[PDB]
Amino acid sequence: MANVDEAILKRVKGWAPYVDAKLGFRNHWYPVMFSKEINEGEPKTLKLLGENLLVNRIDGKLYCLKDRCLHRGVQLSVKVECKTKSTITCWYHAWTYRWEDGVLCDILTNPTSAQIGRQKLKTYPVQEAKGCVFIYLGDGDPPPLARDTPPNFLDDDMEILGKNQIIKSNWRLAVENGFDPSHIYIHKDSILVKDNDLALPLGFAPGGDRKQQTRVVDDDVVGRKGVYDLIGEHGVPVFEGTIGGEVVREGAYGEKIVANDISIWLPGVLKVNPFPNPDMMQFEWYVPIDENTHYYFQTLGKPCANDEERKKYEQEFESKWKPMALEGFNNDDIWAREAMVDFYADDKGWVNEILFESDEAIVAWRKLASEHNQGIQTQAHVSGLEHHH
Amino acid sequence: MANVDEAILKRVKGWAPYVDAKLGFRNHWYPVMFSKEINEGEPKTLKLLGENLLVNRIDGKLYCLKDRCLHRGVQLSVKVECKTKSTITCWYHAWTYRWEDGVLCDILTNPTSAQIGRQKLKTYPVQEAKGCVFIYLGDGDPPPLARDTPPNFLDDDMEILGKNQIIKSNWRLAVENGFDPSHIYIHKDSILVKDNDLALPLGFAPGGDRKQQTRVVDDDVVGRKGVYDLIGEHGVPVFEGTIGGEVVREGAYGEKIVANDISIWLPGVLKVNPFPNPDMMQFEWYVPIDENTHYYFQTLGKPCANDEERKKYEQEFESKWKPMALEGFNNDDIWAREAMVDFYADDKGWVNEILFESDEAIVAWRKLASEHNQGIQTQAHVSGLEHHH
Amino acid sequence: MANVDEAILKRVKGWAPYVDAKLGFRNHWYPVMFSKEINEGEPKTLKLLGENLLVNRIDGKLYCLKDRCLHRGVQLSVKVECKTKSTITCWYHAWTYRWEDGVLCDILTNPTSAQIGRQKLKTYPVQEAKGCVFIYLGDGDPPPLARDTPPNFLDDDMEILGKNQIIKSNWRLAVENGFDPSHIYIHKDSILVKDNDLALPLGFAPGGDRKQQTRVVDDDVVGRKGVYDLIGEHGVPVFEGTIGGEVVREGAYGEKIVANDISIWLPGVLKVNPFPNPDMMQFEWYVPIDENTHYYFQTLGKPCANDEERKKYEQEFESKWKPMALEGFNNDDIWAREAMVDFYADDKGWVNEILFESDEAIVAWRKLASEHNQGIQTQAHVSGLEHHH
Amino acid sequence: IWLKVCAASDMQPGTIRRVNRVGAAPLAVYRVGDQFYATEDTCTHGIASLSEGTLDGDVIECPFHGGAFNVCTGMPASSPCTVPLGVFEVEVKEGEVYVAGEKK
Amino acid sequence: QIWLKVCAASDMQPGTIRRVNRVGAAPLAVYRVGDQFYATEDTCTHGIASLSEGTLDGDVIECPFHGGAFNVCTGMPASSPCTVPLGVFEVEVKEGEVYVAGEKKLE
Amino acid sequence: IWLKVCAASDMQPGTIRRVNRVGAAPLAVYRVGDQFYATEDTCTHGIASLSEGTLDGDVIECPFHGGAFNVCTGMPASSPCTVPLGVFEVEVKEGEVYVAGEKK
Ligand SMILES: c1ccc2c(c1)[nH]c1ccccc12
Ligand SMILES: c1ccc2c(c1)[nH]c1ccccc12
Ligand code: FES
Ligand code: FES
Ligand code: FES
Ligand code: FES
Ligand code: FES
Ligand code: FES
Ligand SMILES: [Fe+2]
Ligand SMILES: [Fe+2]
Ligand SMILES: [Fe+2]
Repeated sequence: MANVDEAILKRVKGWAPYVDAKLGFRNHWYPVMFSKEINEGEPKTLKLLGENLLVNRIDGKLYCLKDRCLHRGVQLSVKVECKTKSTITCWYHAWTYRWEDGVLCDILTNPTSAQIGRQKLKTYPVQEAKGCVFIYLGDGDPPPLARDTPPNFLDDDMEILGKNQIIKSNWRLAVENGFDPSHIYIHKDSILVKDNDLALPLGFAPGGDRKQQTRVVDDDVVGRKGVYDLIGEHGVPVFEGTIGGEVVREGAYGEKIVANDISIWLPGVLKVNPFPNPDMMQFEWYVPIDENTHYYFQTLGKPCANDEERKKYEQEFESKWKPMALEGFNNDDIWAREAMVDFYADDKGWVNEILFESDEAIVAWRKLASEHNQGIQTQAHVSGLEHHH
Repeated sequence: MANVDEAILKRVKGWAPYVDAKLGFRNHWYPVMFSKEINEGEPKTLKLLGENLLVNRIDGKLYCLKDRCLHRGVQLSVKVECKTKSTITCWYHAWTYRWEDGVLCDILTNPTSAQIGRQKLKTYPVQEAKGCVFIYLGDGDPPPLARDTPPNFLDDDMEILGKNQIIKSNWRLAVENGFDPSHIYIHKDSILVKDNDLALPLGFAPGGDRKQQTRVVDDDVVGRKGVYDLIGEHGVPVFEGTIGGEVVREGAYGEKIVANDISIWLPGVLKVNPFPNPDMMQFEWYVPIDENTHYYFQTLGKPCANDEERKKYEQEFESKWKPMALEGFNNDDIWAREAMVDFYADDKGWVNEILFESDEAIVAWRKLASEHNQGIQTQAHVSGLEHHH
Repeated sequence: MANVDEAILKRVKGWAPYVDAKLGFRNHWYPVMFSKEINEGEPKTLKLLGENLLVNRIDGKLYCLKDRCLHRGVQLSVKVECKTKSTITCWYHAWTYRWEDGVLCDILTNPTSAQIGRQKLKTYPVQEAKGCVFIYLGDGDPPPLARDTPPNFLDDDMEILGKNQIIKSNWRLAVENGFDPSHIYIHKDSILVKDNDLALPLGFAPGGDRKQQTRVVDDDVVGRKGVYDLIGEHGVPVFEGTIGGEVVREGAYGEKIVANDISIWLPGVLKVNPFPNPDMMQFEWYVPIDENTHYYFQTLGKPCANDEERKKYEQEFESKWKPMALEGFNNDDIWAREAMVDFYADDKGWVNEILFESDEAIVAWRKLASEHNQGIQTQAHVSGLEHHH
Repeated sequence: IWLKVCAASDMQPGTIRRVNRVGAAPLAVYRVGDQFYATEDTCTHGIASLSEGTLDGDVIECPFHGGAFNVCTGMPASSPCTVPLGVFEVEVKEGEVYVAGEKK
Repeated sequence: QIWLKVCAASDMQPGTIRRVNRVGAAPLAVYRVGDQFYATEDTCTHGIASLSEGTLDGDVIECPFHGGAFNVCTGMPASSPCTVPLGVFEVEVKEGEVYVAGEKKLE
Repeated sequence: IWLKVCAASDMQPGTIRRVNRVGAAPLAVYRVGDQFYATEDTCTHGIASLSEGTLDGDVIECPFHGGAFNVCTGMPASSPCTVPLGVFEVEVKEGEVYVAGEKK
C-alpha cells in the first residue's frame, strides 16, 4: 500500500506487493518472545511492524495493548502504572485502560469525562504455543495460529527450544538469506560442519527438473501458504568448487545427512528439515520490527515422549545445539544480511539485482507472498489510518 | 509559513498557524540567558528560532549580530576576532563588521573593496531586564518588552531569580504541558508537595460552560495576549483517584494553597501565581531554539522592598526554591515533554490526538496564538528569504 | 543531472553544471592513494565519486573493480576471498570475477550457471605516476593522464612526495578554499610563516587589470583546462590590515618569496608556485568521495637529478615540509572547509553568498569547470543508470 | 419529548444550527436539502463543536482535526474519527423543526 | 539443426511472442511485429526471466521481472537495467511456415 | 552634468549597455522597447555586472545568482537582492541618449 516509489513498483510486475511490503504483512501471527520472558504482572515493551506494543500476563494469560496513549500519544511504558490487576493507568493525565478489551474505563484526573467508556485503545490477540509468544498484528478475530506456522512446528510431541535477537536489516533480506540454497557457501567453515560431522555441499544447484525442485503450497488444509525447495530430492549438491577448472575449495564430506528440504511460509518463517542434526528440524522467523530491523526468532524442534527426553534435549541444546548451531552456524547469516542493506536501502536493489538459477525458488516465494499475504502494513497504520471516503 | 504538510494544515482549521509555527513566532522578544552570563568584551553564541546569533557587551551595553558571515556563510564564532572595541572581523577573509549596526565597515584583505559600506550583517535588538537578556528576534522597530512578558514580571519591586537550560522537545509541547490543567497528576509525588505542605489535587471535574473555563486577554495596556486557566472556578478538585469505584490514589491534603492564578502568554511564557510558595510567583519561558529543542527559562519572583529582603530571598532561592521547586517539581515536566515528541514529530499528532475536557485551556491557547502571533518563522528566514518575480 | 533543485540551478546560469556536480565530475583521472600503500595481493577498499571500489596489485600491476557483487549487491570486501591469483570470489554465493576485466568467470555454487561468462563487474583504469595511484573514474578509453594534472607535475625530474587524508566537506568547498587569494588571512599565524621566513601578505587583492590577473587556459596542447590567478605579478599584496584607518594587524615581511601564482585545474587540483619554499611547488587535489567528503591529496614537488638528491629531499620532507607546511600551514584549511558546510549544505549557499572582488578568479573557475568538465556524476551512476524506452 | 429548534424556513439548505439543552450536552441540527437531521454536537474524536464545522451534502466535517460523519447515520466518514455519533430523531410539524430529547 | 520449424505464420497474431524450447540448448523467443518475424534468446540477459512472458510494445520486448527491455530486431538493450545485448536468430518463412535459425548471428 | 551615452539606434530593443566612468562606478543603460533607463551596473548583492544579465520587460536579472531589480525603480524584484539599485534619470533628445551624472 504505497510504501515504495511508484516508478519502481511498476517495474517489478511479478511481485510488486512484496517489494512494497517494506514494513511487513499485516493480519498474520508473529512470534516476538519466549513465554519465560514475560512474568505475571510485569508488562514488557516491544515494537512489531513499526507499532509500539505492551504485553502483560494476568492470571497466566497474555494481553497486548498498543503502547501509545489515546490522549497525547505518549508511551504508557515511560512510567508504568498498573493500579488494579486488570488495568493500566497512563502516567500523564491518568487515562485508564482495561488490558482485556482496551476500553477507557476511568480517568483519574476527571472522573466525569465524556470520553470514559467511549474510547478504546488498540488491542492485539496474543497466543502462547510451544513456549513461544505469538501476537496477531491484525484487525478482526484472528485465524488459527497454524495458518502462519510451518508444518510440524505445532506437533504435540515436538519439543521447541531456541533464542531470539534483534538484527539490523529489513525482514525480507533475512527471509531471502535463509531461503537461498546457494548461500550456504558462507557457512563452509562453521564449527557445526566439522564438529557435528555434517555432509554439506558448497551449494545446492538446480537439478534436472525445475518444476519438481520447487513446490508451491497453496492447498494446505490449515491454510498455510509457502514454497518448498526440494534441494535434497531434486537439486544437485556441489561439493567441489572450481575456478578455471582447478579445484580451489571442497564442501563437507561428513556422514550426517541434513537439509533434505527447505520451505518458506508466510508471513516469513523458514523450515529446514532435517537440521542441525538428522533427528531435528529448525524453524526460524524473520519478524519485522521496523523497516530497518527484524527479530531473528530461532527455534529447534526435536520429538520427545517424556520429561527425561525433554530434559536431555534441553541439556544438549544449551551445551551443543545453541552454541554450535544457532550461533556457530547462523552467526554468519547476521552480517550477511547487514551486507545487503545498502543495495536495497533505496529500493533500487529490487530492480538492479542480477539473479541466477538457484534463485528460482526465491522468485516463487516473492510471487506467493505477493498473492497470498493478508495485508500490507503502512506508516499510516503506525500513526493512524487516514481516509476521506 | 509553510513548515507543515498543506494537507495537515487544511485539517486543523481552529489553529493552523500554530501547527505551522514549528520554528516559533517571529517578531517577539525572547529571554535567552541571564545578564551575569555575558561579560564585557566576551562574545557569546546561541541559536534562537533556528538562527545562530552572537551577543557581546561593549561599554556595558548588549549588542546582537547574526553569527553568519555575509561572504561565505561561516560562523564568525568558530574563531572570534574582535580587533577593535566596536567591531568583529571574520577569521576567513577578514570582512569586518560594526556591532552597533552590523555594517561591513572594513575588509582587511581588500581595503578598497566596493562592498565596504554597502552590505550589512543582520542585527537584532537586545534588552536587559530583571537580570535577564531578551532578544527581539524580529524585523523593524521593536515593541515594548512589556508586550511579550506576563503581568507583574517587570514590577519595580519584583526580584527575579532563575535558571535556564536546553530541553529536547519542540517549544509547543513545552507550552502545552505547562498550561495543561490536568497534567498536575505527574507532580503527585513531587518532593515540593510533601516538603512544602502543598495542597495538590490529582485533577479537576469541570464545572459551568466552555466559555467559563478560560479568560482570554486580547489586549492589555501594553498589548499583551494570553489566556487564564479558570478550571478551578466552577470545577471540583479531585483528591481521590478511583478505578471501578475503588480508591487507588489520593491527592495531597497540604495546608498551603498555590497556583490559584495560571496564565499563558505570547510568545510562550507561563505565569503561575502564587508558586511555589504563597508569597511568590513563577514565570517560565519555552524558547524555540530549533524545531526539536527549546530553552526552558525558569524564573521565580518575590516582591522585595530593600537589599536585606533581596539578600534573604536570594538565600532562600539557592538553598530551597531552586532545588525543591525549579528542579524538584519541574523536572518531571521535562521528561513529560520528551515523551510527547514522537507522536508529534511527523506532525500527525496534531490530527490524531484525542482531547478531553480540561484541554479547553490548550485549545484556547492554540487559537489565541494563531490569531495574535506577530509572524511565523520559516526555514527561509533561517537561510535567507526567497522571492522570484 | 538533477543532483540539485532545478529552481536553484536555474538561478546560477553562469555555472549551473558546477553547482550540480555535488558528486564530482565523471570521466577524469583522480589520485586516491600513494603506490607504497597498496601491496602485492593486498586488496584495498575506497569510495570515489560515491562508488565503492576495490584496488589490488597483481604481478606489480594495479587493477580496479567496483566493490559490489553483481548478484545481491554486497561489498565483496566484507570478507575478501581471493581463491586464485587472478580472481576474487564473493563470500556470499561465490560468484567469481577476474581482476583483469571484471568478467564473471566462475560460480563455485553453480558451475553450470548460464550467467557465467555473460556478466561483467565494472572496472576502471588505474595508473601509477610519481608514486601516486590515479583511477580514471569514467567510461570508455581514458585520455592521457597529463590532461588531468597541473603543469610540471609529470616532469621527468620532478620528485613528488605527499600526504593524503579524508576531510569532511564537499570537494568544491575545498577547491574554493585553495584557489582563493584572500583566504590566506587565516594562515597569518601559521608556524610556516615565521619558521621558514616567508614574505606573506594578509591577502592578495585585485590589481588594476583584472583581465591580466586571471588567465583562463583552454588552449593547452595536452588538453588540460584551468585558471591562473596571477597574484604575484598582477595582484596587490595587502600587508597592513586596517580598521577605521588604524593598523590592527600586519602581514609577514620575510625574505622568501612564494606564491607568485596559483592555478586550479580540472578535475580539481591546485598548483601553488612556488611553495612552500622558493625552489618547490605544491600540487593538491580535492577528490570527491561522496557529497559530504573528499580526499585532501597533498603533494610537494622539487626537482631532483639523482638518488642522493631524492633521499635528501625525502628526509627534508619528513623533518620539515610535512609537519611545517602540509600540516603546519594547511591544517587551518581543514576546519575552514568544515565551517562552510552548513551554508552550502542545502545548496542555498550557491545563491546567497555575497562575493567581493578577489572572488573573480573563483568565478572564472566555476565557469571553466561548468564548460569543460567531462561529465556530471549522478546518484544513478552510483546505484545503476536508469532509462525507459 | 420534543424540543422546538426553529422554523424550517430559518435554515438555508446546507446549514448547521446548534441546539443547547439545559443540564445536558448540546445537539446539532443539519438541513440537507429539504430534510432535517440531528446528532450530538460534540465530535466523538474530542471536544470540538460540529455546529461550527462545514457541511458537504450529508457529511459534516469537524473544525478541529478534519474528521467527518454522515449526519444521517452518525457513522464516521473521514479519519481520525472512528466512534459513531449519537443520532437524534427530528420531525417537522407546521413548518417548525423539533428534535427528540433522547437519541433514537 | 540449421532451421527449426516453429509454427505457421498464420498461427501468430501481430504483437505476440512464442517460446521455442530446444533439446540440450537454451530456449528462444519468436516475435511477430506486424507481418515480420524476429527471434532472440528467450532468457532475459539481466537474469533468469523468460521474455516470452513479457510484453511486446512494437519492436521492443519488456522483461516481466525488472522492467528491462530490448529491441527484438537488433537485440540491443532498450531499457535499464538490461545492458547485455540478446543473441538474435534469423527467422524465415518457407511456404507459409515459420523457421528460426539454430545458431545466432555472429555480427 | 548629463553624460551623452550613445545614439538611441545604437541599442536594439531589450538590450543593455555598460557605461564606464573613470574614477566612478560603472552604470548600466537598458533599452526596454523604445524607452531607456539606467542604474548602477554592479549588482547590489555581489560583484556581478547587470549589463551581462538578462532583461525581462522592465526587470533586469543578475547573471550570478538570479537576483533581480526593476530598472525603473531600482527596487529588488527577486531575492537574494535586498539593497535597492541606484537609479539615474535618462533623457533622449534628437535621437541621442543622455544619462544623469548623479543618482537622483
Ligand atoms: C540450505 C541449507 C541449509 C540451510 C539453508 C539453506 N538455510 C538455512 C537457514 C538456517 C539453517 C540452515 C539453513
Ligand atoms: C594564495 C597564496 C598561497 C596559497 C593559496 C593562495 N592557496 C594555497 C593552498 C595551499 C598552499 C598555499 C596556498
Ligand atoms: S497522554 Fe495519557 S492520559 Fe494524557
Ligand atoms: S567567510 Fe567571512 S570574510 Fe569570507
Ligand atoms: S551477493 Fe555475491 S555471489 Fe551472491
Ligand atoms: S475533535 Fe473532531 S476530528 Fe478531532
Ligand atoms: S531479469 Fe529481465 S530485467 Fe531483470
Ligand atoms: S551577485 Fe547579483 S544576485 Fe548575487
Ligand atoms: Fe545461512
Ligand atoms: Fe508541570
Ligand atoms: Fe589555505
